[PDB]
Amino acid sequence: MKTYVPKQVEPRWVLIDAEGKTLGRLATKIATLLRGKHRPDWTPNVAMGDFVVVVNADKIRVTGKKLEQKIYTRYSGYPGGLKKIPLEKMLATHPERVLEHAVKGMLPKGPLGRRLFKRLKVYAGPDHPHQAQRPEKL
Amino acid sequence: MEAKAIARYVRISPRKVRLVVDLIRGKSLEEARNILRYTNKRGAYFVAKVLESAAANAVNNHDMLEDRLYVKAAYVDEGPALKRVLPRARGRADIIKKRTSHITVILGEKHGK
Amino acid sequence: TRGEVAYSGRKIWPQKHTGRARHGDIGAPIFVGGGVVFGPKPRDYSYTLPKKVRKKGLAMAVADRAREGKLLLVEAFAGVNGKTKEFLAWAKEAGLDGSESVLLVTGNELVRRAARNLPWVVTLAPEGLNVYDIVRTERLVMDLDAWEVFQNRIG
Amino acid sequence: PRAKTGVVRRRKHKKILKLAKGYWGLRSKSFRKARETLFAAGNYAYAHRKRRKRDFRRLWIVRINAACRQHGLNYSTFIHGLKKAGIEVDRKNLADLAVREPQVFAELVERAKAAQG
Amino acid sequence: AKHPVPKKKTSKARRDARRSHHALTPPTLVPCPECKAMKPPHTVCPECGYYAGRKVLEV
Amino acid sequence: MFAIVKTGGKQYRVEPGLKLRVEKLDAEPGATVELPVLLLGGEKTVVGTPVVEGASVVAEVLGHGRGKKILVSKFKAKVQYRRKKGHRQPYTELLIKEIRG
RNA sequence: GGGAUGACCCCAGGCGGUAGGGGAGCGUUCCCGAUGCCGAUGAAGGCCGACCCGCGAGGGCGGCUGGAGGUAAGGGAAGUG
RNA sequence: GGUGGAGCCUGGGAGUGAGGGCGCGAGCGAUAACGUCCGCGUCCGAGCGCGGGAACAACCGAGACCGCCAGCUAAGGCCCC
RNA sequence: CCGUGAGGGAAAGGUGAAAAGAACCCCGGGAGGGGAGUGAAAUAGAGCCUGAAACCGUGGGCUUACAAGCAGUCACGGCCCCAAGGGGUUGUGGCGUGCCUAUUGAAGCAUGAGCCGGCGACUCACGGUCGUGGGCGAGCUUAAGCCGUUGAGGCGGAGG
Ligand SMILES: [Mg+2]
Ligand SMILES: [Mg+2]
Ligand SMILES: [Mg+2]
Ligand SMILES: [Mg+2]
Ligand SMILES: [Mg+2]
Ligand SMILES: [Mg+2]
Ligand SMILES: [Mg+2]
Ligand SMILES: [Mg+2]
Ligand SMILES: [Mg+2]
Ligand SMILES: [Mg+2]
Ligand SMILES: [Mg+2]
Ligand SMILES: [Mg+2]
Ligand SMILES: [Mg+2]
Ligand SMILES: [Mg+2]
Ligand SMILES: [Mg+2]
Ligand SMILES: [Mg+2]
Ligand SMILES: [Mg+2]
Ligand SMILES: [Mg+2]
Ligand SMILES: [Mg+2]
Ligand SMILES: [Mg+2]
Ligand SMILES: [Mg+2]
Ligand SMILES: [Mg+2]
Ligand SMILES: [Mg+2]
Ligand SMILES: [Mg+2]
Ligand SMILES: [Mg+2]
Ligand SMILES: [Mg+2]
Ligand SMILES: [Mg+2]
Ligand SMILES: [Mg+2]
Ligand SMILES: [Mg+2]
Ligand SMILES: [Mg+2]
Ligand SMILES: [Mg+2]
Ligand SMILES: [Mg+2]
Ligand SMILES: [Mg+2]
Ligand SMILES: [Mg+2]
Ligand SMILES: [Mg+2]
Ligand SMILES: [Mg+2]
Ligand SMILES: [Mg+2]
Ligand SMILES: [Mg+2]
Ligand SMILES: [Mg+2]
Ligand SMILES: [Mg+2]
Ligand SMILES: [Mg+2]
Ligand SMILES: [Mg+2]
Ligand SMILES: [Mg+2]
Ligand SMILES: [Mg+2]
Ligand SMILES: [Mg+2]
Ligand SMILES: [Mg+2]
Ligand SMILES: [Mg+2]
Ligand SMILES: [Mg+2]
Ligand SMILES: [Mg+2]
Ligand SMILES: [Mg+2]
Ligand SMILES: [Mg+2]
Ligand SMILES: [Mg+2]
Ligand SMILES: [Mg+2]
Ligand SMILES: [Mg+2]
Ligand SMILES: [Mg+2]
Ligand SMILES: [Mg+2]
Ligand SMILES: [Mg+2]
Ligand SMILES: [Mg+2]
Ligand SMILES: [Mg+2]
Ligand SMILES: [Mg+2]
Ligand SMILES: [Mg+2]
Ligand SMILES: [Mg+2]
Repeated sequence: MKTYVPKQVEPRWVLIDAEGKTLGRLATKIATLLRGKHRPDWTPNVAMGDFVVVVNADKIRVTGKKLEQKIYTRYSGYPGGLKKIPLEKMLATHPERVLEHAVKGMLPKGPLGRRLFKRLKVYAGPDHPHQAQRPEKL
Repeated sequence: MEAKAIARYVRISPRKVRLVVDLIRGKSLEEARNILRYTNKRGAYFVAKVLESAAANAVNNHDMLEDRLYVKAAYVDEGPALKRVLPRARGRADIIKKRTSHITVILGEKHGK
Repeated sequence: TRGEVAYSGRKIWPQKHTGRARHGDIGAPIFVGGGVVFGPKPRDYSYTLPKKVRKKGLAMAVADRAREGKLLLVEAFAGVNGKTKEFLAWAKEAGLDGSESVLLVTGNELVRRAARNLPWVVTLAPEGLNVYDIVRTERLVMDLDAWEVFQNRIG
Repeated sequence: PRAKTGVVRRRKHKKILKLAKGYWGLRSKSFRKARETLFAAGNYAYAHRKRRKRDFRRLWIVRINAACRQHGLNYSTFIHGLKKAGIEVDRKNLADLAVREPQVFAELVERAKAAQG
Repeated sequence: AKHPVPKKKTSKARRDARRSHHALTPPTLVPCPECKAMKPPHTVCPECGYYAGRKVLEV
Repeated sequence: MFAIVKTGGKQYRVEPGLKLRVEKLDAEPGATVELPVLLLGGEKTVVGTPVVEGASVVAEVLGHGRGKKILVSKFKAKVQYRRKKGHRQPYTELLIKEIRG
């Protein structure tokens, strides 16, 4: 038995300009960045690593045809409604959320997963009214 | 020094006395006795008797100066349950339990000014 | 048992629309007043051990004593009258000082009386020799008219 | 001879309780509900002691795969490079070099990509 | 005996959590502007009552 | 100095002075030197070599106060009508102080 | 198999388990051992213990509580878990 | 050839005689059933204890004495979970 | 106590050596206390020795009000106790379908179990069949009974 652990290191406030990247293919870079799966200090129960700020949303291009194909059903309201949202509507009103819903499936499910999702600060970019602090990892 | 008080077998169910003695646990005496003087419960009679008896056993026994004292700890416990019968329909005859209580209000001084 | 106890034999619950368990009489052994299931019944424990095993046992019981050196064959007890004064004065000159217990096998009841009553003598009749009373004491002292009956008793 | 149970059953049930101080409710105040979670607790002690040895593999592999990406290759090339160097070093319990004293790992990546590059 | 019955024993946790709001409220007491006993408010309690109040035994 | 040693089947990172439980050896007494297998050098100016086959030409020195301690174990399995409580493994350790590289 | 017996010492295998079969044991009550040995300089019992020994069953030791009985090694009979 | 918890015999103790899935060969059924009845297996039964199969007795991998913060692997995977 | 009745039919022991079983105060209507006193001991104070557990409280430590769970376990981390190493907590992660019975199969939405404490179920008599420790061994062997004891056993060959 030995002792390995990290300590509370000052965070990494990475920016991700996302003008070009397809979501998902981007978002599994983002989730692997959000957990500390890239620094070798990684204990899996501390939520270390990056506070990723992905900006420059919609014109997140998506793959071949997902114009009214990719359905964001998620909200069961509660009596008769599984209410469906295609990606055109998702990028139209509060675009801002196709990345949030892309990383909220690639993060884990426990309270550390929920804490880790609060690190990801999606905006519709540029000028994320948030920052002066950007190791813009691309 | 903390004057004990215990009034045993006082014949009132102990949850109903816990509800009034929680109200006086930790309070000063001139405050708490007149909390109990208008607390609308049955507990606030037996606890009033045992609070007055505790203040008297602080004065006349342990010389503990009636003004400068509060209720250090205060707790009731279940005593020997008087198990009566309450007859029901169809001869069922359930066992009603007159529970009894053991009331304690130990009283200690706050600090000499 | 279940049957011998002084309870009744009435089915104490009518078994069907009561809701509780199905039970026979209170004398059933699972009830707390009930009988016992398999408790002991008064039996004779004694059994015929073979007579050759008894005789070989009483041979080897004194063979152990003679193999150690804790056997003695006196005849003239100087202690007449059964006085324990006389017996202890006899034992002082005999060599049974009292720290080691002795089986005393005499056909003289007026020294069986003397040695009946000590913390270290098991008094014994000359006919009542037996391996348990041999072994439970550390010495053995017997008369010539007890050794003769023992020698003719065993082969 | 009637042999009462008496002292024996209390000495067994306090043993189960002393072994089970800590669980929730009647789960650890109940001397027949604490066998039911000392059986399953000892069973999890078994399966998780055998799972700790692979949990720590699947931790050290992550620390190596995150520290070798810092040196510009992936772990699957790294261990192939190590086993073609011919080693019994770094031996994922010794994914400590990759965390602290990092220049030893910064030379091990060189001896990896050299031996398979 | 019948139709609505507890499926399980409520443990110490849910019982002693349902007995949270049954903590009794302490009564309100104000100090009686004639002499300093703690009447409840709006109450002609046994000192004097209000000013010129209805008396127990006093002048 | 820095050192890494395989002994008893596992591999430990060792300093100038530290060692704990080491999976009990075949070296009985207290004052007992021992020559294990160094692995990768130690990052000074003189050393720093990761070594093929573990064939580090120098060993370590491992004095030891050997003795098993009993460990709070109760290593019990259970399937069902089955209760095999009875395996507790105190698992004989060995207590090394190491000297040099 | 090694054994200059002390059969401890190693060697090749094996070692999931229900019904079951078989072998070791630990405990409780009682008895022999006991007219003995412990015990108010505290018995059985109770509460603890992070100690000790035992794979475990359990056994010791220590601390209080208890205020008077307990019973060794080896054995025996069970109203034995 | 085969030293294996192989065999053969005698004696003691059994349990079991409600099985099931899958594969293959068929019957009955409808070239239906997680159907039913067999034969050869296998596996669960008692191995779901473990890995994969998202979960899942019998599908795929594999027979769990115990430990280790060591290693190589099978089915399966290698973007994240 | 139930039953009209025949009948059924309970529970319920232990103060201490001695009642010396608490004079006298103080609170309270009293009960009950607190002093004082007794006594070695009064958490031995009266349906009173020990007085466990379930249960119910009070005080303290840790912990929880964005969390998800057969309630654990492993791993780290945080914090008060001991300062080597520990136990107590549990924040996060990983992993986890209760026990018994009956089952082809149970977490099972099959059965039983509110919890705790006690009582509770392979014995025994006489025969038989195999084994084993013994004795004797082509011999073996007592039964009832008789005689004697102190928790002495011999004699008894009818018979098997
Ligand atoms: Mg930060
Ligand atoms: Mg900033
Ligand atoms: Mg009614
Ligand atoms: Mg009868
Ligand atoms: Mg009768
Ligand atoms: Mg009848
Ligand atoms: Mg019912
Ligand atoms: Mg009775
Ligand atoms: Mg009886
Ligand atoms: Mg009774
Ligand atoms: Mg005598
Ligand atoms: Mg019993
Ligand atoms: Mg492994
Ligand atoms: Mg209705
Ligand atoms: Mg409750
Ligand atoms: Mg409350
Ligand atoms: Mg030790
Ligand atoms: Mg086995
Ligand atoms: Mg005994
Ligand atoms: Mg003595
Ligand atoms: Mg006893
Ligand atoms: Mg004791
Ligand atoms: Mg002790
Ligand atoms: Mg003994
Ligand atoms: Mg019994
Ligand atoms: Mg029994
Ligand atoms: Mg049949
Ligand atoms: Mg059949
Ligand atoms: Mg079959
Ligand atoms: Mg079928
Ligand atoms: Mg088949
Ligand atoms: Mg077919
Ligand atoms: Mg079919
Ligand atoms: Mg069928
Ligand atoms: Mg099979
Ligand atoms: Mg199998
Ligand atoms: Mg499985
Ligand atoms: Mg699986
Ligand atoms: Mg195996
Ligand atoms: Mg490897
Ligand atoms: Mg590999
Ligand atoms: Mg492969
Ligand atoms: Mg009548
Ligand atoms: Mg007396
Ligand atoms: Mg009085
Ligand atoms: Mg009492
Ligand atoms: Mg008492
Ligand atoms: Mg509390
Ligand atoms: Mg949320
Ligand atoms: Mg919170
Ligand atoms: Mg979960
Ligand atoms: Mg957890
Ligand atoms: Mg799982
Ligand atoms: Mg299960
Ligand atoms: Mg079956
Ligand atoms: Mg069925
Ligand atoms: Mg159920
Ligand atoms: Mg259910
Ligand atoms: Mg049912
Ligand atoms: Mg049924
Ligand atoms: Mg013979
Ligand atoms: Mg005669």
